[PDB]
Amino acid sequence: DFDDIHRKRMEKDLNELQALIEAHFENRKKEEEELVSLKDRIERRRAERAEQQRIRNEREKERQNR
Amino acid sequence: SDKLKEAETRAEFAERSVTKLEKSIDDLEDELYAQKLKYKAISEELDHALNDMTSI
Amino acid sequence: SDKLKEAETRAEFAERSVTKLEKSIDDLEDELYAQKLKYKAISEELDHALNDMTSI
Amino acid sequence: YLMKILTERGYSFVTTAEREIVRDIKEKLCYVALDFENEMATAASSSSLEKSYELPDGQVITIGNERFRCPETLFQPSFIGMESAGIHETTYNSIMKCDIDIRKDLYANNVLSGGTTMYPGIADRMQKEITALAPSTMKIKIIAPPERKYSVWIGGSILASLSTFQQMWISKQEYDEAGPSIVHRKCF
Amino acid sequence: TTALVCDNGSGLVKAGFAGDDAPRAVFPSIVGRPRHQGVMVGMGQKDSYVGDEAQSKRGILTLKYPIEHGIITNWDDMEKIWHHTFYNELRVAPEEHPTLLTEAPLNPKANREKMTQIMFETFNVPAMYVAIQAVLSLYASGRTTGIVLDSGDGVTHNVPIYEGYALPHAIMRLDLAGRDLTDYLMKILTERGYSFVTTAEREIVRDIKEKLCYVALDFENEMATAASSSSLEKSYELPDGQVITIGNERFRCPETLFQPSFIGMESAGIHETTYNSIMKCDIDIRKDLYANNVLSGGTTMYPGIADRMQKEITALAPSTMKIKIIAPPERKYSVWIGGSILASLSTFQQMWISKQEYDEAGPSIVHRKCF
Ligand SMILES: Nc1ncnc2c1ncn2[C@@H]1O[C@H](COP(=O)(O)OP(=O)(O)O)[C@@H](O)[C@H]1O
Ligand SMILES: [Mg+2]
Repeated sequence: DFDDIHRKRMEKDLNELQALIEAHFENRKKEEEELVSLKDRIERRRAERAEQQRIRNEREKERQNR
Repeated sequence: SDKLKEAETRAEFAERSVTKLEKSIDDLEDELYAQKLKYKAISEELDHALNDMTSI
Repeated sequence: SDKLKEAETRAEFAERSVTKLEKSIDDLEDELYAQKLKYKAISEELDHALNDMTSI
Repeated sequence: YLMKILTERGYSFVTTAEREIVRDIKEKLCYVALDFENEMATAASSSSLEKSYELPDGQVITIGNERFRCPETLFQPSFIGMESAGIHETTYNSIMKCDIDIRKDLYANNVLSGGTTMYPGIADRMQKEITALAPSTMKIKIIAPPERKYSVWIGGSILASLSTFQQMWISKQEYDEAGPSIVHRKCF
Repeated sequence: TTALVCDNGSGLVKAGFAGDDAPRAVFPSIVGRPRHQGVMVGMGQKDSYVGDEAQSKRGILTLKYPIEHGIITNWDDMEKIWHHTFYNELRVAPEEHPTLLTEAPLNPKANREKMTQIMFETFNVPAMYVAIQAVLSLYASGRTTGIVLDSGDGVTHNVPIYEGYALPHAIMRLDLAGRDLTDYLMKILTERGYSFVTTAEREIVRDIKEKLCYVALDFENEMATAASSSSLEKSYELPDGQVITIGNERFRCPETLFQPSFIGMESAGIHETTYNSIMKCDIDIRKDLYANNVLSGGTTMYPGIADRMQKEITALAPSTMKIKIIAPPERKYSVWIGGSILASLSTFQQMWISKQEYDEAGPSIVHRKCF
C-alpha cells in the first residue's frame, strides 16, 4: 500500500499536463484563426450582396417610378 | 383588376419587407463576425498564455 | 392577362425569396447565440480562474 | 371600431349589411404599424398613406390614418374602452404564469394563428413588443405560417387522421348511458 | 467476470465497472411523475422520468428523491432507479455480475436487509456485498490509518480507523449535509427578494450553491467586509434571464457546517465532531489520526474548507501535534474509486455473499460474518 500512489499520480502529473497543453494548442490553432478568416470572407460576400441589392433596388425604382 | 391590384400591392409589401430583411441579415452577420473576432482575440490571449505554460 | 401573369410570377419569386431569407436568418441566429453563450461561459470560467488564483 | 372611426371623414355605415363592406375595407386596406407615434406623425404631414377603395356602387373613398388605427386596438384595448392590456402583454403575462424552467422554450416558440393575425406587419410589431418586455438574453421568435387562417382546421384534420386518437370519440352508446354531461367526463 | 461497483448515495448515483478510475455513469437520483394534464395525443409521454432525463423536463415534473438521509424511504422508486442504472446507463444485465453497494454507518438494519433482498430476488445478481462508505474513501487515499470525514449530500459521518482496525465506538454520525445547506440557502435568498418554492427550483438553488458559495476562513471578518465594500457580490443568470446578485449569502450558506445552530440543529460543527471523534480513541493513536485527517464526499468541495477546518482543529488540538488535512482533488468520486479498488482485490474475492448462502439463511445473512 502507498506504493501505487506514485504509479497513479506521477503518470498524470506530467502526461495529463502535456496532453492538455497539446489539446489547447491544437484547438486554438484550428479554431481562432480559421474563424476570423471565415468571418472576414463572409463579410466580403455580405458587402458584395449589399452592392447587388443596391443596384437592383435602384434600377427597379428607376423603371417602376410612374 | 382586383387581382392585379392585390398582387402588385402585396408584392410591394414583399419588396420593402425583404429589403428590411437584408439590412437585418447584414447587421446580424457583421455583428456575429465582430463578436467572433473578439473571441478569437481572446483565444490568442489564451494561446500566448499557453505558450507561457509551455514552461510546462 | 399579360400583366396578371407577370405580376403573379414576380410575386411568387419574391415570396420564395422571403421564406429562404427567413430560414437563413434563423440559422445564423442560432449559431450567433451559441457563440454568445460560449463567450459568456469562457469569460465566467476565466473569472473563476482569476478567483482561484486569488485563493492560491 | 373601424366603422366608428370612418365617420370622422364623412362616410357613415349603419345597416347590418354595410358592416360587411366595412369588414372588406378592413381586410384589404388596414395594416399594423411598426411604431404607432411615428406613423401618426407621418400620416399627419405627408399623404403617401391615403389609399382609395371603391364601394359596391362607385363613390370611391380615401382612408387616411384610419389604416393603422383600426388594428392598433389589439395592442391598446383602451381605444374601444376595454380595460385589459393588449395582445402584446397578455402573452407575456401568460408566459410569466408558467414555471421558471419552461419560459425559454415558450419564448422561442411563440405561435400565431387565427384570422385576425393576418394583418400585414403584425409579426414584427409583436416581436418588438415582447422583446421590449422580455429579458434581454432570451431569444424571441414568432412563428407566423402563411396558412394562418386555416391553421386550426389543418390541425383538426391531422388530429382526426391519427390512429392513436381513434378510440377517444364519444360513441353514441356512451351518450345514451350518461346523457349530454358525458363531454365533461374522461372523453373530454 | 467483472464486478459492478454501484454506489447509491443520496443525490448522485455513481456506478461503473470495477477496476477503472472514474464512474461510468453519474446522474441525479430523482424520480419525477408529471403533474399537469397533457393534451397532445401520441406524444409518447411516460409515467415517470428517472435519472438525468428528469433534470431536463423538470419544468413540468415533481422531482422527489427516494433517499432522505442515507436511509431509503420509498422502495418502489429506489427499485426503479436501480433498474434504470443497470439497464440503460450501463446496459449490462445483472444476472452475470457481482454488485458492491455502499451504505452509511449506523443505518437501520431493515434498510440493508431490504436492499439485499431486492438485489437477490428482483435483479437476481450472482453475489452482492455491502460496505461502509468511509472505509472505501480511506482505500482511495492509499492510506491504512486516518479519520475520514465523509460529508455527503444526505448525511455526514466521521469514521476513525487505525492500522486497519476500525473503532466502532468512535463513529460520530451527524445528519447535516448538502441538502440542508441547499434548503438553508433557499431560505436566506428570500432576504433579497428571490423566492424559490417549487421542487424544481430547488435544483436551481443547488446550482447557485455549487457555483458561487465558498467557506470563509474567518467568519466575523467576512461578515464585516461584505457589509462595507461590494467586492463580494457575484451575479448569476437564472435559466430564463433576470440575473441575481448574491451578497454575503455566499459564505453564510456553507458556514452552517461549522455552526449547526443556524438551521436550529443543536450539535456542534464538523470542526468539533472530528475532534470529539478523535478524543474518544485511545491515547496512543491520537497523533496518527491528527496527522492523517481525510476529507471526502461531495460537500467538502467548497473552496477554502481545507484551511478553515485545519485552523479550527489546530485551535482545539494540543499545540504540539501536527494537524494535516488530506483533500485530494478527486474528492467527489473518492468513495467510488475506493470501491473499485476494493472490488479489484484478490484477497476480497471470497467475501461476497453468494446466492446459495442467502437461500440458506435468508436476508438476515448480511449482519452475519459476511458483513
Ligand atoms: N463543486 C461543488 N461545490 C459545492 N458543493 C458541491 C459540489 N459538488 C457537489 N456538491 C454538493 O454535494 C452533493 C453531492 O454529494 P455526493 O458526494 O454526490 O453525495 P453522495 O454521498 O450521496 O454521493 C450535491 O448535492 C451538492 O450539494
Ligand atoms: Mg457518499
